[PDB]
Amino acid sequence: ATIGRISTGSKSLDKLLGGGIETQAITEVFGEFGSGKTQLAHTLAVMVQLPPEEGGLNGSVMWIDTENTFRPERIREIAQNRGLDPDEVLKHIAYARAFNSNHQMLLVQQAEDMIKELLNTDRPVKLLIVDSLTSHFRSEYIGALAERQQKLAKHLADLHRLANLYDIAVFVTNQVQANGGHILAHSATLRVYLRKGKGGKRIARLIDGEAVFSITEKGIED
Repeated sequence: ATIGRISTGSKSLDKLLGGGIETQAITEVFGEFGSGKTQLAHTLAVMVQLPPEEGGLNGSVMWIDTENTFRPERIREIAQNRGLDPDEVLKHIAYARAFNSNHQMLLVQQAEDMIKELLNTDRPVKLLIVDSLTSHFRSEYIGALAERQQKLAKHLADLHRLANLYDIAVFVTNQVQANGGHILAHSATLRVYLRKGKGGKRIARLIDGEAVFSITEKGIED
């Protein structure tokens, strides 16, 4: 399959990303608590449902939530302010809460079943969100880094396989700050560092220019 792009809703961030986040790729966004990672996830879950002329892929979404941070009312607000019907947008997001890291891993295997079911339809899965990817692994393996890395490596391998095999954009969030957190090393296809700037701005940088955007009723925008 060709590489699809999902617009982030911000022209600045899209330019930094060459058009948007890619299918057949894992995009890892990392940064401190409150940097806007979950807002970017919510925005992408709407944007992917637009037609390609507006930066979407007419896609369905699967969301794996580990911190109870998914907000249907926020999806509704973004959808309404992106010219979509909020009920339809929400119906096309399959939502699952991961109880722990082992359940999180099983949920990725379960996601493959729905991906297969929708593959030949007009609304195939095009976006798989894991928010937060690392939180359960970090809390379950305090003092056992070597074992955390083994499990994380398998989980990321599962996600890579789905992205490539089914032409999906995988979008993962990772909290990293002074008092805790670790970037996923070189495992992601693309690493994006997100941070707060002066005046409510959010700033994004690729981690081997900067994009600037705001969090608004449209999700994010320049």
